[PDB]
Amino acid sequence: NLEGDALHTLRVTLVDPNNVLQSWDPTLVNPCTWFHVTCNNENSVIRVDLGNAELSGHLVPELGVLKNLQYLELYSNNITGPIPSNLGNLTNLVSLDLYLNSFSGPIPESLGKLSKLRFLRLNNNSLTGSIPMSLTNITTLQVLDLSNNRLSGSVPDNGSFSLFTPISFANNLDLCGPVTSHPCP
Amino acid sequence: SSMDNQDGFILQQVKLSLDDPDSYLSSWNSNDASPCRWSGVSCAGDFSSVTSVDLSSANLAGPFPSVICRLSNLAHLSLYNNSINSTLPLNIAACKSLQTLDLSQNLLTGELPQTLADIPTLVHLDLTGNNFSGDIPASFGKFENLEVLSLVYNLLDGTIPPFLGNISTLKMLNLSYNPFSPSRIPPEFGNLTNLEVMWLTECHLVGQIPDSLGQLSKLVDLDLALNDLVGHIPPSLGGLTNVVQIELYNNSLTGEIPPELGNLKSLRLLDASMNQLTGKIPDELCRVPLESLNLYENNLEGELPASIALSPNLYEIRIFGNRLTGGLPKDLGLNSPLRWLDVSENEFSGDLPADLCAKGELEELLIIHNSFSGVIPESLADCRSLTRIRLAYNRFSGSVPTGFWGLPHVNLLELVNNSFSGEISKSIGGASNLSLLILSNNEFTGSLPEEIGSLDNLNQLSASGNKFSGSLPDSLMSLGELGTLDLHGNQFSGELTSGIKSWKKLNELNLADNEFTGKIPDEIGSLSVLNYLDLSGNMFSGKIPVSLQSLKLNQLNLSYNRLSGDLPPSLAKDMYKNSFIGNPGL
Amino acid sequence: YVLVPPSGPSMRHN
Ligand SMILES: *[C@@H]1O[C@H](CO)[C@@H](O[C@@H]2O[C@H](CO)[C@@H](O[C@@H]3O[C@H](CO[C@H]4O[C@H](CO)[C@@H](O)[C@H](O)[C@@H]4O)[C@@H](O)[C@H](O[C@H]4O[C@H](CO)[C@@H](O)[C@H](O)[C@@H]4O)[C@@H]3O)[C@H](O)[C@H]2NC(C)=O)[C@H](O)[C@H]1NC(C)=O
Ligand SMILES: *[C@@H]1O[C@H](CO)[C@@H](O[C@@H]2O[C@H](CO)[C@@H](O[C@@H]3O[C@H](CO[C@H]4O[C@H](CO)[C@@H](O)[C@H](O)[C@@H]4O)[C@@H](O)[C@H](O)[C@@H]3O)[C@H](O)[C@H]2NC(C)=O)[C@H](O)[C@H]1NC(C)=O
Ligand SMILES: *[C@@H]1O[C@H](CO[C@@H]2O[C@@H](C)[C@@H](O)[C@@H](O)[C@@H]2O)[C@@H](O[C@@H]2O[C@H](CO)[C@@H](O)[C@H](O)[C@H]2NC(C)=O)[C@H](O)[C@H]1NC(C)=O
Ligand SMILES: *[C@@H]1O[C@H](CO)[C@@H](O[C@@H]2O[C@H](CO)[C@@H](O)[C@H](O)[C@H]2NC(C)=O)[C@H](O)[C@H]1NC(C)=O
Ligand SMILES: *[C@@H]1O[C@H](CO)[C@@H](O[C@@H]2O[C@H](CO)[C@@H](O)[C@H](O)[C@H]2NC(C)=O)[C@H](O)[C@H]1NC(C)=O
Ligand SMILES: *[C@@H]1O[C@H](CO)[C@@H](O[C@@H]2O[C@H](CO)[C@@H](O)[C@H](O)[C@H]2NC(C)=O)[C@H](O)[C@H]1NC(C)=O
Ligand SMILES: *[C@@H]1O[C@H](CO)[C@@H](O[C@@H]2O[C@H](CO)[C@@H](O)[C@H](O)[C@H]2NC(C)=O)[C@H](O)[C@H]1NC(C)=O
Ligand SMILES: *[C@@H]1O[C@H](CO)[C@@H](O[C@H]2O[C@H](CO)[C@@H](O)[C@H](O)[C@H]2NC(C)=O)[C@H](O)[C@H]1NC(C)=O
Ligand SMILES: *[C@@H]1O[C@H](CO)[C@@H](O)[C@H](O)[C@H]1NC(C)=O
Ligand SMILES: *[C@@H]1O[C@H](CO)[C@@H](O)[C@H](O)[C@H]1NC(C)=O
Ligand SMILES: *[C@@H]1O[C@H](CO)[C@@H](O)[C@H](O)[C@H]1NC(C)=O
Ligand SMILES: *[C@@H]1O[C@H](CO)[C@@H](O)[C@H](O)[C@H]1NC(C)=O
Repeated sequence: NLEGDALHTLRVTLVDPNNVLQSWDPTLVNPCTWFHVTCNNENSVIRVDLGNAELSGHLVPELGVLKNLQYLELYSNNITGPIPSNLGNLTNLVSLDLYLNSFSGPIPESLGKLSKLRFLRLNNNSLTGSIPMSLTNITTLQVLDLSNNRLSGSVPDNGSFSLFTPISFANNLDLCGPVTSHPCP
Repeated sequence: SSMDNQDGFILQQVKLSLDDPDSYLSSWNSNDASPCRWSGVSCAGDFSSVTSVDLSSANLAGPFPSVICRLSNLAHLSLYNNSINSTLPLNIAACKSLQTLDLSQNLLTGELPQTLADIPTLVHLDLTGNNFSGDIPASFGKFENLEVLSLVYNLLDGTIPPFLGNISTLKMLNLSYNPFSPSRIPPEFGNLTNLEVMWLTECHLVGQIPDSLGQLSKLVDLDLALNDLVGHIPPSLGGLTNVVQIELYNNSLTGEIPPELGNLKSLRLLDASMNQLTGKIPDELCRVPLESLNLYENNLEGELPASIALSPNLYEIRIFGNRLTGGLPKDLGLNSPLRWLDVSENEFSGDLPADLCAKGELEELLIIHNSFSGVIPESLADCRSLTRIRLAYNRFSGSVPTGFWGLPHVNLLELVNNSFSGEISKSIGGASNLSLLILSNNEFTGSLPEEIGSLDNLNQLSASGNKFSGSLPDSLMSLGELGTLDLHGNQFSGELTSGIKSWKKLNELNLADNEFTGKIPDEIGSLSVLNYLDLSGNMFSGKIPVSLQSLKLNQLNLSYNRLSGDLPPSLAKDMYKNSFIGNPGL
Repeated sequence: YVLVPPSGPSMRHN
């Protein structure tokens, strides 16, 4: 199906030394019997679990095709390159865990469109630029870790960010704001 | 004098015109009088005249060496799988003695030279795996002796030409994998009386299949798959006397499967899957001794004719995604080396046939979303060929045969949503290749066998909605490749041990709605990839371990237990309000 | 080298 085609596209771009994606057979009608993929009762992907798999390479925009995806777990890998902007098309996403990777570039402003997101852990990456203000409009956000990145600029302190502590924004290149040690220009 | 030649000098000019990084042409010594013993060079007669040049997979880079046409007796040229680049030159016609030309798997680009039709001796033209673009030249209709035309995997962007039907000598028409402008199959292709192969896969074909194709009595392979063909499969195809393979899959074909297909004595492979075909699979077709019948993802209805079991050659039947009713043929697999059976997403009823793996070659049994009833045939306990078993979403009952648990090459065993009873046999230890075990929503009873832990490669154990009981076997904790453990809605009893530390790759632990007792072990924190934990609906007791805080959990439920003490600092937030409900002393 | 899918039956399965 389209969801399987999208996940197979990710497999082709990722480097898989331990053949964790061996079961990802595109000839299957759906990816629900694929290991590391969990589907709902209507056979739509709700979970991708690939944490600590020694994966390398880069993510794909086609991950955005997974409309019902709720948990994306790509943490503790060596994935490089940008966080795809199309991840903002994952309306039902509850967890985005890209932590302990070599991700670079900006945190996409598209991530603000994730209305049901509760967990955003982008920590221990090489991400750069400013924290998007759109993330404040996510009412459901309860866990945020942007720490150990090379991020800079004002840290939003309103909406969901109202309750966030300094541990979330620690060891960044040039973050400014009340949570931070240094105040803003 | 008359029959002296400079064939060696001409080949040296070819060597000079091409890059040879791997020194494939080292044997081509200018000093040798004759080129006949040089690598890839053959002289089939007197006069030391070069008749054949084969430089296949030589890593030769450069444009087509037009000087080679000065070899007067060259009948066979192959530059297959090289880096030959640029446009194919119009002066290729100077090679007037060429019978076979293979320039496949090269970097040739641009429009096809019309002068290819000006070589009268040409029988075989293969330009597969090139970058050729533009319309097929009108000259191609005028080929005098061409038997094979292959333009497969190019960038040809024109309409499929009716003039290609004018090559009376043609035995094989291979235009597959080209971005052709959407076009109908020319009815003039029916005029190709000697045609044995029509390969037009992914050629953007539109319109109806012409009845004229029925006149092709010598046709062996008809492949019109991966197109947008509309209308009925022509009853005229009964006229294809010598046809062995018919591929019509992934089109927009409608209407009934013609019974005239029964008249095709040599037919062995038919795939008309991923269409909108309606009506019943004809008995006359099923009477033919087919090797492969694929009619999946159609709107077919009615019973599968019992005649299909008569074929001694059947290894593949994929008819899933239809509204087929009734029972499978009683003798299915008895007389045939059945390898692949997929009847999933149908309205099939009754017992599974008893002899599906009689010939010992069955690898895939896929019958999900049917109303199949009764017990698993005892014969399947000896079917060691099986690799994928999906009996899910059926009305099956009774105990699973002992051997079926222990089949050596089975990767996935799925018995979900049946009324299967009895226990998992100790034979499960023999399932060396088992990765996914899914037994959820059955009536299974008893303790998990200790031999389940002998499955080092087990990745998923899901046995929810069963009447399983007893303490978890100690061996289950030894499973280091286990990512999913779902045992919710059972009668499991006893305590978790420090052995849970060995579940290093476990992502989901669901032990909810059981009768588990004891403290949650402190080793729960050692589980680095655990993101989903449900221990709800149990009698777990004592202080929630401090290590649980360290875990990055997307789902936590410790609700309706007997847990006591102050909530670990980190877990005492507003987000975990529904995670620890129903614990009085917490 | 382009791998050309051979003329034969489709391989989709459950
Ligand atoms: C124009 O288009 C046609 C249609 O696609 C092409 O034709 C066919 O060409 C393919 C490629 O060679 C043929 O495929 C093969 O069958 C051969 C003959 O077969 C039988 O005998 C073998 C051996 O005992 C049995 O296994 C088999 O079941 C048959 O009963 C085989 O010898 C070939 O084998 C090889 O490849 C496979 C897969 O890689 C290996 O596993 C094998 O070890 C072996 O090396 C092959 O399977 C097919 O038969 C042709 N069909 C017709 C109708 O003619 C033309 O080639 C194409 N031409 C151009 C120029 O494009
Ligand atoms: C099509 O023709 C090609 C010939 O040009 C065939 O390709 C080649 O295939 C052989 C055998 O599989 C390869 O050989 C191996 O070489 C490695 C060492 O290699 C590499 O180093 C060379 C240095 O020149 C470099 O060109 C390659 O890219 C590699 O980096 C050995 O360790 C192995 O034991 C073995 O000898 C060739 O290297 C390879 N060459 C190229 C250029 O691709 C191809 O198989 C043909 N295809 C078909 C379907 O027939
Ligand atoms: C056609 O190819 C020749 C030979 O080059 C090689 O094959 C090519 C397909 C490509 O893979 C090149 O990188 C290879 O080196 C081309 O010729 C030569 O041009 C280069 C500079 O670009 C020069 O340094 C070499 O000495 C040249 N060698 C020869 C034998 O001419 C040629 O330009 C290509 N033509 C076209 C139209 O693509
Ligand atoms: C959080 O604070 C920011 C900064 O004041 C708010 O900001 C902007 O929102 C307005 C109107 O909604 C936009 O026109 C501006 O373009 C935004 N400015 C910046 C600097 O991003 C934001 O709306 C607040 N969010 C919530 C939920 O209160
Ligand atoms: C394959 O063929 C296409 C179509 O002719 C080539 O496309 C173009 O490339 C040429 C050659 O440099 C350019 O001059 C044109 O402007 C391009 N036109 C179009 C319509 O894309 C393509 O480069 C060829 N590829 C290879 C590997 O040879
Ligand atoms: C159909 O095929 C015939 C036979 O190959 C083609 O024939 C000839 O036409 C040319 C050009 O007019 C003559 O010079 C030849 O002498 C003819 N040969 C024969 C044997 O008749 C004919 O051109 C093709 N027609 C089309 C429309 O492609
Ligand atoms: C698969 O099995 C489950 C369990 O028997 C079925 O689920 C239930 O649906 C009925 C209504 O039809 C409810 O009353 C039950 O309470 C449900 N139970 C559970 C445990 O979820 C399910 O419908 C079955 N079939 C399919 C196609 O999934
Ligand atoms: C996340 O990144 C931080 C910073 O790169 C890692 O940091 C630290 O731990 C090391 C232990 O080997 C120390 O040597 C560093 O000095 C220390 N630095 C800071 C700023 O804390 C941290 O280990 C990473 N997290 C994980 C889970 O690996
Ligand atoms: C076969 O060829 C004749 C003469 O060239 C032509 O009139 C006829 O239409 C062709 N057949 C079909 C089915 O078109
Ligand atoms: C079927 O054809 C469609 C295009 O119409 C394509 O998108 C799809 O991938 C094809 N699938 C198979 C199995 O051929
Ligand atoms: C295990 O099953 C897989 C998937 O079908 C198969 O490819 C592999 O060869 C099997 N290995 C063994 C040891 O049986
Ligand atoms: C925990 O389980 C109970 C019932 O078993 C349920 O009502 C509650 O919502 C669950 N809590 C969470 C956090 O999902």
